[PDB]
Parts: sequence; structure tokens; C-alpha cells
Amino acid sequence: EQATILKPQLLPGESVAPSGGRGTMDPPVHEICAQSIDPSEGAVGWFYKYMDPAGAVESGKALGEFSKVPDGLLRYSVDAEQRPIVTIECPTVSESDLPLDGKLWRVSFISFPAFRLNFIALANINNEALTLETRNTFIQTLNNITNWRDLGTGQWAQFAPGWYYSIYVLPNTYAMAEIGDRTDSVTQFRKVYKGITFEFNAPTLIDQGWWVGAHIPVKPQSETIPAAERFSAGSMTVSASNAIFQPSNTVARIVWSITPLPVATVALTTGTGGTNNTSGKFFSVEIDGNVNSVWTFTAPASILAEGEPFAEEGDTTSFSMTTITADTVVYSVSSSLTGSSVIVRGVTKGSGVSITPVTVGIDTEAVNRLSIEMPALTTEEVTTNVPKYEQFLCKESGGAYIVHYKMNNPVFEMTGEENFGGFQFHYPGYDPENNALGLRGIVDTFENNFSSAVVHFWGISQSATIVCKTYDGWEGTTNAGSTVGQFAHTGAEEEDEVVQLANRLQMELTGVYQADDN
Amino acid sequence: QATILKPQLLPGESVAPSGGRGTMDPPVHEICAQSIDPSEGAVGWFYKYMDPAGAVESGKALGEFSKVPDGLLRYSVDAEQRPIVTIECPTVSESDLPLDGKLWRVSFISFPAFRLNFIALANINNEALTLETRNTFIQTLNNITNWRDLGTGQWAQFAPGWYYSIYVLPNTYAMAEIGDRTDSVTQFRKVYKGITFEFNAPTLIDQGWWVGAHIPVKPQSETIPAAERFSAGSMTVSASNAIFQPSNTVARIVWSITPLPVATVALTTGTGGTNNTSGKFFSVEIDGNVNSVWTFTAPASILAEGEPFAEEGDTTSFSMTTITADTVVYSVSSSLTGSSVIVRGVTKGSGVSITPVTVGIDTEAVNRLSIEMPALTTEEVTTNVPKYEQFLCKESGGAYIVHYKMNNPVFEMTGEENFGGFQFHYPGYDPENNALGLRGIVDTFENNFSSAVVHFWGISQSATIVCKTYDGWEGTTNAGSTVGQFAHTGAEEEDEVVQLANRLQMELTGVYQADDN
Amino acid sequence: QSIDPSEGAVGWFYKYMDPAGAVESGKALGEFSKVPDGLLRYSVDAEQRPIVTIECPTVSESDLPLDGKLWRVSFISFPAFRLNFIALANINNEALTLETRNTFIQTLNNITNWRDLGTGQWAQFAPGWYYSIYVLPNTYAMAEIGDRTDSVTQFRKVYKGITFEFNAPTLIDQGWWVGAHIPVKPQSETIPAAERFSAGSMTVSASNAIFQPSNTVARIVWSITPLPVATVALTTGTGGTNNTSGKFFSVEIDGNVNSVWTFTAPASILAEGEPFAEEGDTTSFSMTTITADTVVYSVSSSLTGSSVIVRGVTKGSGVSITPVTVGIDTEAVNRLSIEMPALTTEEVTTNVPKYEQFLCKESGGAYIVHYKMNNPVFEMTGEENFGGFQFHYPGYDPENNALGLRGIVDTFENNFSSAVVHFWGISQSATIVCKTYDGWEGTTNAGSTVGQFAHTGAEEEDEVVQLANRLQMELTGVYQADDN
Amino acid sequence: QSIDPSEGAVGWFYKYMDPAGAVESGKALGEFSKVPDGLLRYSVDAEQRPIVTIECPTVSESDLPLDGKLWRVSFISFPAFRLNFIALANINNEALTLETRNTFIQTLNNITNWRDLGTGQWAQFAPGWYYSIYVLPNTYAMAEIGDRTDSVTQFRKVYKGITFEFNAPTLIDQGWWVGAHIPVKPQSETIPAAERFSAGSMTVSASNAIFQPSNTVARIVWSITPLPVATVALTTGTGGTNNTSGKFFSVEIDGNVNSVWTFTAPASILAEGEPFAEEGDTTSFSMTTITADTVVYSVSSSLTGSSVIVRGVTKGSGVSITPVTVGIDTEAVNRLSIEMPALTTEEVTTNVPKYEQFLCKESGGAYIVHYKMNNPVFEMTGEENFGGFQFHYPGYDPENNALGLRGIVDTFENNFSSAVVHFWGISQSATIVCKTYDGWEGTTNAGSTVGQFAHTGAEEEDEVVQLANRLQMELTGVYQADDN
Amino acid sequence: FAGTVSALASIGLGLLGKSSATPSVIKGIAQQAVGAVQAN
Ligand SMILES: [Ca+2]
Ligand SMILES: [Ca+2]
Repeated sequence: EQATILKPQLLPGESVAPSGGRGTMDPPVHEICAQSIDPSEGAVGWFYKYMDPAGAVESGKALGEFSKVPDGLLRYSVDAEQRPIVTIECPTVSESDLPLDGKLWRVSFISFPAFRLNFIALANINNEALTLETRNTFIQTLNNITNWRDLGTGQWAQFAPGWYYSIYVLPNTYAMAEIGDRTDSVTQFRKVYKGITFEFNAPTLIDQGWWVGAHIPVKPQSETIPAAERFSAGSMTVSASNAIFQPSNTVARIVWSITPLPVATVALTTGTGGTNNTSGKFFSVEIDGNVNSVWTFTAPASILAEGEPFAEEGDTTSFSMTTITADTVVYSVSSSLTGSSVIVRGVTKGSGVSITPVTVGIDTEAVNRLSIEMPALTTEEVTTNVPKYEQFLCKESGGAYIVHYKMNNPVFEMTGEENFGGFQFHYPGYDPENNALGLRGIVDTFENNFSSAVVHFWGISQSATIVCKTYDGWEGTTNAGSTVGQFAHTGAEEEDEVVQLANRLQMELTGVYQADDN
Repeated sequence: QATILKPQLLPGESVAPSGGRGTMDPPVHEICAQSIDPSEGAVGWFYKYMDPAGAVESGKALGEFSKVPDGLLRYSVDAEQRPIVTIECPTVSESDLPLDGKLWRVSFISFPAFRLNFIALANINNEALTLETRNTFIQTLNNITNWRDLGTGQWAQFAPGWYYSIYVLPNTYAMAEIGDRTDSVTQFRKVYKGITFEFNAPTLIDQGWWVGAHIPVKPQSETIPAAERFSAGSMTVSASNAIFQPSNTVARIVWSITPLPVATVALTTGTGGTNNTSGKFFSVEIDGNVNSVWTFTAPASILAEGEPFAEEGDTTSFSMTTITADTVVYSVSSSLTGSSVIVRGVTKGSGVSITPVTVGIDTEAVNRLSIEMPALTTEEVTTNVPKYEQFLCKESGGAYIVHYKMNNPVFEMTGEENFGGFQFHYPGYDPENNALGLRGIVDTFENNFSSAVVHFWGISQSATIVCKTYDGWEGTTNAGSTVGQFAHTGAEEEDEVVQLANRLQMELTGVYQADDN
Repeated sequence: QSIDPSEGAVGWFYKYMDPAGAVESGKALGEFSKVPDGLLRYSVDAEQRPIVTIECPTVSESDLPLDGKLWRVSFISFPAFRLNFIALANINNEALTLETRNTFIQTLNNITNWRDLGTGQWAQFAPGWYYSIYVLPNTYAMAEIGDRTDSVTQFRKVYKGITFEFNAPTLIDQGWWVGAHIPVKPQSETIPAAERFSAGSMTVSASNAIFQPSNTVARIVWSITPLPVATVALTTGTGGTNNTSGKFFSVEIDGNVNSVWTFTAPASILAEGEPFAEEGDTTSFSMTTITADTVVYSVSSSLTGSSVIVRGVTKGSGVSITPVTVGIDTEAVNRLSIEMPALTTEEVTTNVPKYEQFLCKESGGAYIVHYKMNNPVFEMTGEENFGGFQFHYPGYDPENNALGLRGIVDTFENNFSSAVVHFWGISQSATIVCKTYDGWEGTTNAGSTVGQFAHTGAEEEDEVVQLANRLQMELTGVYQADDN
Repeated sequence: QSIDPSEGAVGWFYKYMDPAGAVESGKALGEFSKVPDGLLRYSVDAEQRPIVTIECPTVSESDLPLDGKLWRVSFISFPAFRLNFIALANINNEALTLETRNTFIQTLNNITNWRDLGTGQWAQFAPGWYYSIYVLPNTYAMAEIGDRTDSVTQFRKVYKGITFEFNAPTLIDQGWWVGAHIPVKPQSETIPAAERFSAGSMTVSASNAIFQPSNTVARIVWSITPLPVATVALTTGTGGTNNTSGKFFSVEIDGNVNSVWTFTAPASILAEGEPFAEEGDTTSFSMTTITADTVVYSVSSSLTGSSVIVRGVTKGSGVSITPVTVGIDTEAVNRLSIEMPALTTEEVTTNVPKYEQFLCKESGGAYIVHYKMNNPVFEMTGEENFGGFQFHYPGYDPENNALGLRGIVDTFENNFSSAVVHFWGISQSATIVCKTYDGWEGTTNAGSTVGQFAHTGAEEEDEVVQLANRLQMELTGVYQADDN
Repeated sequence: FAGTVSALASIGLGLLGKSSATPSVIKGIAQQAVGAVQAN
């Protein structure tokens, strides 16, 4: 049966002046009277969302402010769903023609209940087995990302030969800048539910493909990047690769970047171009090109590397490539510094990245990175180690559809700032040596509650792609400058009477289903 | 009464296992009547649009009240910002008696603007505003440069016994206007806006009265050209006085420069006392004595009085030769040899001294909004407005103001069209005194709603005004919108009501007492 | 419920419907000048009925020569705040050719201190063409920040009714006319505000001075946009100097070639990449050659080293623009790109099907009733589209546009359709009387006089308003004068 | 008998609803292009039904290869007068980097003679990205200044709605999309009018040519902001030129570093604060260098002592601009700042709720239907907001925006949703047939042809419209093609 | 006659035709047209 409750704006007995009192009114609670309970739609809605975040909406069960966990915990709260939908595609080697009876790719997804970040892609064109080296080369990468926002565009990104990954964020939350000049976010937050449907966008017939999905929890134990003044030690990385439609044997692209060092407008000084700049606050740049081409900028802060003074506030450092092969490359960074030294360094394109340890004459904000043990990547590592998984042929299932749930805690303890960070990833067989010093890596707060997942796909015809329609619900408590405080108001009431079900319900089943059941 | 629920699939629509839409129009809890069935949002809105502040504490608020019930938008985000500011006298007018029977004047201009709440200016002395007094005021709000660095609600001297501050709306203001991270939404409407100007006064000296009245104003996009190699600019030096220190010794000029890039001004040669902005363009807040001299590396080429003054790598040095207790003479100096020094006469607390500059910087074109400053006159309002109300602050524990769809009979969607640099014109006011480049307030102005002002008069230094405002805006989010994730279906058209409202409003005076709040 | 509407809302009705007849039919009830859309919380509604006597450019007012000669005269009515309407006439009943057309246009956009034609009086603009402007007294009265200044935050024409009574002796009670409404919205093309210097243009129109040796003398009105009004006085020669009330620099002179006028420069000037004067030079403008057809002129100054200036201007048609830079400053003030309502009797038919046309003999003239055509509601037209409109039109080359704040500066009703009425076979011995019942309703922001008249906006009379623009719709905004 | 709307309403209703099913269902009847709001005395209603088969950029409309390769194609329909929509593309399956999209936009903000693009022909703005402009013919057909020169005062889109049929062989239907209507409004950022010398800029967008030496030969699109158009032609080297039609200077050409085309200055030009060339002087353009990602261009002036130009330009990236200054006069025209409807699949899905995505296979394409999304009632865009479509978006910095009258020159239908349809992972070998049933209602001022079928406005039928409006706010506006 | 969207019109237009013409009523039909309902 129906009902509509109204919490007076006053309290029994309160004598209130006109002008003042409470400024916010309470949105009326609508309850579905049941022979045993009468939750509000903001519950049910949630319930359902939390349970089948997609089919609950497709179905017609997503009622009210469902983006609010009904557990009368918050007085005020901000709720909101995000349904970004990216179509992860096979990467580009070249207009290198394509036969249907030919090529295809492997692509995996790792979804973390991270506030801003949505999920991490990863694919291998020629379809590869994740070799140890491949893995590390990858991980080391994600970690050593400087202005992680630089690729928030959800754009593919190479690292290993024939290996590319990418990052997709919650378009609206990613949209909320961190530690910016005058920019900051919410107080706490907590995924209220989050599912993703990797629709299998494949030709009716070249329906070839198989995927696996499983929920695996991961919690970020933080490690710190100590603050400093005179100079903050850090390091400059320089990864290599061969741009697309580029003579791999003599035109390499590099993700050269220094860590504590301020973004300094890199500009090609000599020869062919091939140079992209980073918006982030740290010096990072992407260039490619013929061997003997030169780049540069005005070193913003006193730099000291190799134990030697390298630069000053004004010197103009330039980077050229000594020798570039179709696999390996030798580079050289020169200081406009009086009698400085020079940095001859070489790196293997498809793998690893040269970390030239440095110390920048700049103060640093102590900011810790999150030691988030990266989940499964090994298709078979999952299957074996995670029982509650489900594998399917795309042919016989339009794809995968996963749905997370507070797994780390039987309750929904708001996972505030307590675990915010540019989390670098941890993995069984990975040398933390390849890790970048300073505050790089993807930055963000991790729902210290939800299960993270992984969903690997293989035998996907290059021509087939995956639309990743997501549904990330979350609620936090805004503070100041929040561009959302307005959307804030009364918290969800406690419906553990229902919650319970949802919990013991999720667990009852996998979080993995068919992308035709959402 | 009852609830409604629309289907994801329209009668016959045959969606796949993952197709369709991703939304589910939150259910319709429209209440029922013998002739109509407005939805709680429609209803709540009605009351909110009518008695915003009251209807809430009145309990009559509810549902999507921040959304307008004219089923126009297929989808729209919306909300209300209830920022509460405490306006209070600027000068710590030191008195020796146990009873500093001092009084001050103060007035507020409300603009149904996206990021802007209202403006306010007071006079430590209860003196009214003079033409030239008023003018300086005006020309100041037009010359405000990195305006954003003022939203803090901070007080600002522009005249002798006059100060003024501007108050944003916490969040919308919290949405930047740079190409990098934050950009507004495709458009919007001021769904309703009200403000209570609580007369917070010691129930001892509760003297004072105030007049409120709504005045509609439509902006005029008198746009700025998009420059390329070089761009025209204006060097501004609004001389002022140290709120504490000796006029005849120290001055407190604000020195900005229209299209020239913000560059840190550090006082090098002098005594000290600076405070530079963070805005995109170059401006400074500095107080000091004669000998003192601030400095900074000129971000770009600069011409002036024809001859070039600076170049990218040059270093400008600004100082002041003379500081009469009211006049100020200053100097601007370039590294670039062959250039000559700039000097000019100003008058602290008075008009600014302009310096037709030219900056070697590409110049994005952006419109300036020519907006007629609403009757600011102690008694002009009283005249050009019949629907104005007024009582003593003592009685009406303050003022209650409710804006309304004033300009358009219906609720259009004020969008980017009228957005830009607010530049207020008025009678007797000379624009020659208007600063060049993109300065002044910058915001999307809800061209539909009623602008409105309220001047308080004869109150006490002790009496302060708590301005409880309830701003209800609704608009459509595009991209990067840190809000798009809140938009749902737009309110359903329940004109039945709407009209009524419109009538009431029209029929009514958008002004009332903070006791009728 | 009877659907009872305020007796004043009814007034508005007929007024809107028949702004002229409504008065005559006494159906003009209550404060009929306020729009019953129940919009404004308050407002001032006014209605000016300014009457203009339109005589044939040359024909006297005193004596009426029964020439049995004719003249084409057309009027363009704009829902402009103070601007009543514009009228142009050909003393030979001639057609409006392109150049003539364009010249006409050209002129209107380069009308410097347009306030100088506040006087209904004509002004030649082409070989056989004249034009003039008709302001709405009371509004035109609203001096834009002068000594006496009041102001309006926004407005909206509540109706406009002009009836061009065919005042012609029954003798040569001949000729015809065509009226039609064409809605036009303006666009704000901006005139950038500048500082140390301001770009501009020195216009100099030229054309025979009625009653002076055609080939000998020539009446010309030369102006200089950003250049502040300068007081020009003939320096040496045959008289002929009419100055401007205007805020900028403009003057109308006439005389022998050798005649000379001169004034002091109130600010530094530049022309042809070069300097011309200091804020104190004695600028000298005169003519070199005078042809009944052509005319050469040249100006110079006391500026030491100041080169001279020279250009030609085929008398009667167009102006000799001179890219100039002035030593003063400009305001943001922008012009209003406004489509020019079919000036040819041709297009009017070929474009407006709800246009009418009768003979002036039967239809005692032409009566047009303007109406909200732009948007389906009475939106408020405020500041948003105010400025010196400069009309554009096919054929018209913007090239000919001045550069400063010129043209008729005023506000345009973002709603009401503009209308034009062309009279063709009129006899010079005829004059078109113009009754103009035009009433707007706006809101005051600052002023000492208007305020006291502002009351409440007319209550929402939805039912009436409804039918109101319903009728106006299905109805030709044009009508037989005698039907007013 | 509750109400009886005339066919022209019904037919309209159904159209402003299902502009395909309307017709398809014969439900479209009467003069349906007129909105039964009853707001016009007279009006010319019209329905342009362009059916453009947006084929993949690098594809043979002839022997299409059953490739099995992919490509992104986003359509951004705008409720503009003579502008249907824009087509974004991407042969290589790659995302929209800020670099990318920023490059895109700037391209559209600096499209010299956008008319030269009406062909909707594909244009490579980025290594793997192309764009193109499809127009509403008939309207575009009416030559801007025209020969018979028909000129429309004000109009208003009565119903956009277009379906993007997913033309794909069951072999390769791999495809999915998602539309959503996002309202947009133009803020008239005006381009000033100057006199002797008006500023502008010189753009040069370099890229590789199809089937050409990706490092030996490169194609650029050299143009000049206020410069009068002038004819170019290779003078010495490997052929490859395509001149402009517009009134300003621009040209597309292919060739090696040895290749040199030239043309004669239509008027004086300063560059880098230096007289680059005068009227006569014949300017030359060549490439000091040519690679696969960069090109050094350099223009040599015939002028004596005229220092020449040298510039680095990464082909595929933006347009390297050289501020300019031509001795021509310029009319102040309006640029229209316009937000760019979310260009990303996610950007769209998270900020717009009423979107609707689908697998092409199941949804035989896409069918969006705009609607008066701004003014609760059908106002009348006119001169009101017309100009040079110059867009911005989050990220995009105008630092790389053309100083001249560039971009898409039209009138944006003030009140009406502009929509976006993104098609992801479409088969190389598949195309999007786009049948749009766009219609508008306008007024005629001058012409010789249009003002013939100009009739009376639609009869004001509230309930009808009322409902129509309800259904809109009510719907998604994006449906399976199978629903048109 | 494939238009669903269209059917979703004539359905409501259908009603409207003999509907009280109240704009309040119009809301009713306009929701019915979408095929909405009063839940419970
Ligand atoms: Ca804990
Ligand atoms: Ca409007």
C-alpha cells in the first residue's frame, strides 16, 4: 500500500523565529507499505540498483533517490548515478589492412570501486598471453603515469609491443578536479552500487569471442610520498615505443617525464616533430620522432640528477635521441647548465621505462600513494583462484555484466579520505623497482567497501568491440566549494530490514552475469 | 492522490537485452484535486517560487521544487543554493563614547545571475550616495578585474565612506570559466529566487528602515573583439586608502591591467604590503608609502602612449611619487631601455586612472554585458517603482524579497546568449571611465527573472544583516559538467498552477518583511 | 464564470486590434496601453499619437501648386522605442533603383547624429530622393543622459497604429499605395569600445542645394564619427553652414567652390596611415570642383606637416568615406544589423501575401496595425537589442557603412512586425498626414518624472490576449485608412 | 466535439513528433511545416528532406571492400537554418584525445568559406579523423546574396528529426550507437568592422593526401581571414590545387617541398607587423620541409624588401596561424560562440539522462527528433542570432581560433534542441543513410521566388501543440530507426 | 505506418479528440500516451 510521510521542519516544542530555523526542508518520504515493512522508493530503487544496477533500471525498479544506501546513517547526503558508456576498441597498429578471417584481440577490464576512476582497460592486438615481463611492463606503467588525467580521455595507450591499455573515468566525478588551485571535492563517499555491462558489439556472425568475469576484492594500504623543501627527490622516467604508421625502426615515441618537477611547456627545437604536451601539474610530455631531433623547455626548478647539479630555475634542458632502433632506444638529456653533465640512457621500447633518479629544487606536498594489489590479469589465474566467477562465449551471451557490492565490510562504512591516493599497483611477480618515485600513478579515493572485478575477453575479432555501459552509484557528504552541495539533502533512512536481503543476496550469487540479463 | 510510473519502453518499443535509455523518470507522486493533480515538485515549486524561504520552513516545499513545472525540458538538472551571508559595516569606526550612535547605509542589488547572488555596498557614515559617488561605485564594478577573487564576500573600498562586496552562489560560482577543467551548462532558468535580509540588530538600537523593490533588467552583449598578435588593454590604478594607516602618508591602490597575464607582483624596493590575485589577468592589491616599489616580470609585450613600454622578458616596477591624504601620483617603469616612464594623477577613493595599454597577447573575444544598474538611489527606487515596499528594520525584522519571471511572460531558457562581463550603465554615468578588457563580473544572466534591489538606511554599526538567500536554478548539462550526473526528466507542465503563480507574483510585490519571511 | 475582463484590458484589445478606430469608437477603455498578459508586477504604459504632415520634398506648405505632377513616397514603420518611422520620397514618382536604394540605405547607416533629423524635415539623399525620420515625441524626449534624464529598464510595444491619410485635393486626388507587414529582428553588430585611439570614418555626402546654381553650388553634409562634435562655421566665402545638436562631429554646408568652412579639432586625428590634427588644430574643409553631377573636396589642418586630403563624391549619391582614427575614446555601443523591409513595390507583393493595396482615392490613405509577430508571447524587449541600427539588404554593400556610432539609435521591439507602405501615383499637390497611435509599456529604473505613473501590469487576461493575436494573425496588418 | 484541428496541425503535430512515421504513416497531412500556434499573418513553411549516405571517409562508394575494419562517426545535428549537421569520423579506431577534439573544433571555427564545404565532402582534420558538413539543400540552395536573391527575414525550425539508418550487410553489422538531445544557444561574439586596414589572420592546416607520399607530399589548406578571395595555381612543381568559391581567400593543394603555387594579392597585407605585400605583388607559397607529421611552409611576397614567412606546422594537428592585416574594408559580422554538444559516448551518457543507446543490428539505425527545447513557446529566431558558428567545448582553448569571418555561416534556431548521435565500431564497409525531415517557418522580405507560396500562419491550436509539447519533454527524442 | 513514436501520438491525439481539453487533462493523456500508470 502507498504512504507519504513528512518530517516537520521543526522539532516538537521548538519555538522558531520566522526568518530562521532550518534552511533545508526534507524531501517527503514515500513508502510502499508491505505486510512487514514499508521502505521508501529511495530504498527499493536502491535495493534493485544495488542488486542489478542495469536490469533494475531497464526493468522499471529504479525508484526515487536509489543512489542512497537506506541505512539511516547520514543526516545529509549527496547521491548520484553515472552511466558512462565507452566502446573499448581494438587498438591501431596501422591501416594495416584487415581480413575478417584474420586478426582479433584480447581485452581485459579491471573495475575498481574508485570514486573518480571507472575502469582500466588493457588489450593486446596480436592477442597475447600476459607474460611476466608483459605484466610488469604494464603495472610499472600504470604506476609511473605522471598526469594521470592526461589520458582520462579514455584513449588507448601502448606500453608493451602490441600491448595497449586505457583508463576510463566517471565522466562527472573525474570532472571534479583534485588539489587544484581553488578546487577540491566531497568529505566522504561510498559506492551505493556499481555494475557494468560490456555489451558485445560484434557482427552477427564474426561473433567469435570468449570472456570471463569475477569479483575480487582489493584494498589500498597506503604508502607515503614524504614532503620536502630545498629540494624534493623524485625521478624522471622515459618509456619508449613506435608511433602508429611510424617507421618503428627509426621513429620512436616516448613518455618522458620528471616527477617532482613542474610541468614545463615542452617544445620541439630541431627536426621532425612528434610531440604532445601534458595538462597536469607535473612535467610530462609525449614525443616521438627521427633519432636526431631535439625537444626542450625552460627547466622550472633546480634539478639534480646523477648526484650532479643538472639544472637551475632558468636553464633550458633539451632531449634528443642518440640511437633509435625498432626495439631499443638511446636518449640524451642536456642541460643549458654551465658544465653540467649529460644523460645518456637507453630503454627497450616495448618494455620497462628508464628511471633517472632526480632531486628537484622544489617543495613537495606529502601525498601517499595507495598500495592497491592489482587483481587478476591471468585469465586462468582467476578461474582457479576465484570460484564465484562465470565464463561465457560472446556468441552465446551478448557479453558480460558484472555487479559489485560491499565485500570488504558487511556494513557500509563511509570510505572517506582515509584512503585517497595515486595508487600504484601491487602484483605477484613484479619488481617495485620499476616504480616511479614521486606522486604519479592514477590519483583517487578507493571505496574501501566494494569488490573490484576483472573481465577478460579473448578471441574477439579485431572488428568486434565492446560497449561498456556502466552504472556507478555513490553518495558522499559535501563540504565547501562543492559544486554539488545543492544536490545534497537528507540521508537515506535505515532499511536494513531490506538491506540485509541485498547483502546476503549478492553474496548468494556471483557478481558476474550475462550481458543479456541486465 | 496517487503515484505514476512511465515505462522505459514506449507502447510497442522492442528493445534488446541492454538497449533503451539508462534512466527511469523518477515516479510521479502528483497530488490530486477536483480539477488538477500537480506533482509535489510542481507544487513545492509553486510555493518555493512564491515564498521560497518561507514555503521551506513553512513545510509546503517538496519534490523537485527547484524545477519549473512547465514540461519544457526533456531532461534537466536543478537545485537550490541557500547561501547565507552576514553583511555588516566595513569600517571599524573607532569611538570613545560608550555609545557610538553611529549609523550606516547599505544596499543590495540582486541579479538573477547563474553564479552571482547579489551585490552590496554600504557607507560607514549614513550618508547617501552622490552622483560622482555613485559613478565611482559603478565604474568600479565594471573595472573589477579578476572579479572571481572577490566572491569570498570580502568588503572592498571604492569610495571614501563607501565599501562594497559581491556574493556568489557557493557552487555555481564553484564552477570555473576556464577551458581546462570547469565550464557551465548549455543553459538554464532562474526557477525562483528569494532573499531574506534579517535585521540582526541589538534589540536596543534597532533603529533603521529599508526599502525593497524589484526592477527587471536585460543585459546587452556589448562584445569585446578577438585580437591576434597584439590586443588593446587598459592599465588600471584605482587609488584608495589604508583602512587603518595615515592617508597623507600611505595609499592603498589596486593595480590591474586588462589583457595582460597575471604575474606575481612582489614588493622589492619599498616598505611592504601587497596581495596579488590568482585570476587569469594581471591585477594587484597593494598598500604602501611613497618610496616603496613593487615589481614583476611582464608576461607579455606592452605598449602605451604609443611608444612600446615592455617585452615578455621585461620587468615592470610600479611606485608612487606623491601621496596626499587624498590624491596619488604614481610611476610605472620598464626594464626595456629606450622606453620612458609612466606617471599619472589619481585620487584615492575616486575614479580610476586609465592607461590605454596594448598587450602582445592573442585575445579571445568575449562579450561584455551592458546592464543598467537598477535604481540605487536612496529615493529613485521609491519613484520608478510602485510595487516597492518598505518598513523600519525594527518592525520588519528585515526584508524578504522574492524574484519572479519578470521579463518573459513564460520561462525561456537563459543560455550562454547573455553571458559575459557585467558592465553597469546608469544615468549621469560616464562610460569613458569604463575599463577595457574582460573585467567586471562574469556570468550567465537569467534574462527572464526580475532583478531587484533593497537599500537599508539609518541602521547601527552594531546592526548586521544576515542575508538568507534561496536561489533555485535549473538548466541542461552538457559535458565535463560536474553536475550532469544529477539531471533527470524536466518538470511536467502543470501550467494550471504556474499561471496562478504568475498572477500572484504579478498581482504581488516581490518585497515583504523578514517576519513574513 | 462570465470570462469578465478588466474594462482596461478591453481597451487594450481594440487598441491592439484597431489602435486608431478604437479611440474613435470610444472602445478605448481604461489604461488600454498595458498588456493584459499579467506579466509585470508594475509598469508604465504610454501611447503617443504624434501627427506628421508629409509634403512633397520640393512642394511648398504655403502654396499648393496644382502641378498634376507626381511622386513616389514610402514609409517604413519600426516598432522602435522612440523611432516612429522613416519615410523616403522621389520628387519624380520614380522607381527606387539599386544605387538609389543602396544610397538610401547607406545614408541611414551613416546618419551621424541622427538626432539631427528628429525634425520631421526632409533631407535629400539621391538625385531625386529625400528621406526623413519620425520620432515619437514623448519618448524621443527621453534625453539619453543629458541634463534632464529618465530611463526605462525594458519595454514592449503594446500596439502601433499608423494611418497615412491621403491628404490630396480631390482635384488630383489620384495615385495608389501598397502596405504590408514584415517582421524583422535585429542583430547586434558591435562597435568595439577603445581607449587612446578609436578607429572611425570621415563621411561627406554631397548634393545640389535646392535653390542654388546646380553646377555652381552644392549642399553637403560631412561628418567624422568618433570625432567629438566640433562647431563649424564658414571661414571664407558664400554662406551655408547648418551645425549639429549632435554629440559627434557632423555639419551640413553649402556654397561656392571657393567657399570655406573651418573648425578646431577637439581631438587628434589620423587619415591614410598618417596624422592629421592635434586637439587644437584648425581643420579646413572646402571644395575643389563642383559639377551639377560630381564634386571634389579636400580638407587640411593647421597641423604643421599635416598633409592635405582629397577625394571625390558624385553629387547626390553616397558618401566619401575616409578611414580615420580619432584621439578620443569609443564606447562598446554596437549597431543593429537590420534587414530592410522590402523597399520595392515589387517584392512587397512577391513576398507579403497578407499585404494590401488600394487607390488613395477610395481608400482615404493607408492604415496599418502593427502586431506581435516575432514571438507568440509578449516577451519584454529591453536593452538586449538597443543600438544604432544600420540596415542591411540584398545588394547593399556593407563597404558603404560608416565606422562610428551612426544611424538611428534606439531600441527595437523584439516582437512587433515592422511594416512598410509605399505610395506611388501621388500628386506633389498632395500631402500624407500621418496619425500615429503607438503605445508602449515599460518599466522604469531611474528618472524623476515617469515613475509616478507606473502602476500594476495589466492582469493576466489570457482569454482576450488569446483571441487578440488570433485575429491580428488571420488579418492583414494593412487596411484602408478610412477603416480606422 | 472537443476540438477540431485542421490537417495542417495534425499533420504538423505528428511531424514535430515522428517526422518519418508522420509521412510514412500518411499521418503527415495539410501544410504541416507551419506550427499551429497561430503567430503569423503570413509565413512560408517548408520541409527539406536530405538523404545523405554518410559513407566511411576512405571508402569506395563503388566497390566497397568487405573490410571488417571499423570507424567512429558522430553526428551533431544543429537546428540551424541551412545547416543540417556535422559528421565526425575516425578510420583508425581511436578515441578522441583532447589534442584530437581540440584540433577538430578549431578546424570548424576556422573554416574560411564554409560554403566550400557544403558538399559534405570528407575532410581530414586529424591523422585518422575527418569531418564534413551536410546541409539542408533547398535553403543552402538559396544563394546567400543570390542571383534571384531570395532573402528570409526570420524563421523557426518547426521540427528537426532525422534518422541515421544503419546501412550494413548482415555480414558486418558490428555496430552500436547512442543519441541524446542537448540544447545549445549562440552568444554573438562580434567581429568588428574596420576601415582602411582590418585585422585578420592566416591559417594553414597541413595533412597528408590520400594515396600520396606520407612524407614526400603533403596537402594544406592555406587561407586568409579578411583577405578578398584571389585565384591561385601551382607555378612550379608537382601539380595539385583546388581553389575556393567564397569571398575570402583560401585554397587546398597537394605537392612536395619543391612544389610552389602562387597568386596575386587582392589587397595590401601586413605580417608580423610588416608590410608583407601590396595589391600587385604576387605571393608564393611553398614548403621548406615536408614529413609525415610536420611541414615547414613559407610564403614569399613579390613585394620588395618584403621579408617572407616561415612556419612549422604539424600536419594532422591544428592550424598554424600567422596574424595578418589586410588593407581591405570589413563589415562587422557576428561570430556565434556555441557550446559543442558532448562529443564523447560517456560525456553524453553521464550528463544527459534522456539519451538512448542501441546496437545497430537490432536498432536498424538511429532516429533522433529535436523539439522546441528552450522557449516554452515557438519564438522566432531571425537576424536575432545569425553568424559564424565558432564553437568551444571544455578543454578547447581559443588560443588557436581564426581572427576572421570563418566557420559555419548560418542562423541558429534559438529555441530548439541540437542533438548528437554517436556510432561506435561501425563496419568500415557500412554506411549511415541519413534521411532528415527538417522543416521551418519563416518570413520573406525581399526575393522574387519564395514570397509566392507565402501564406497565412497556422491556426492557433493549443491543445494540439500543448500535447505535442507534453510528449516532447516527455520523450527521449532518440529512437530505434525501426521507429521512424 | 511503422512509427511507434507516431502511434504514441495518434494514441493520445486519439484521446485528446474527445478529451475535456483541460491542460491538466492533457497531462493525463500525455502520460497515458507514453503508456504510463498509477502504481500499487
Ligand atoms: Ca574501518
Ligand atoms: Ca528571447
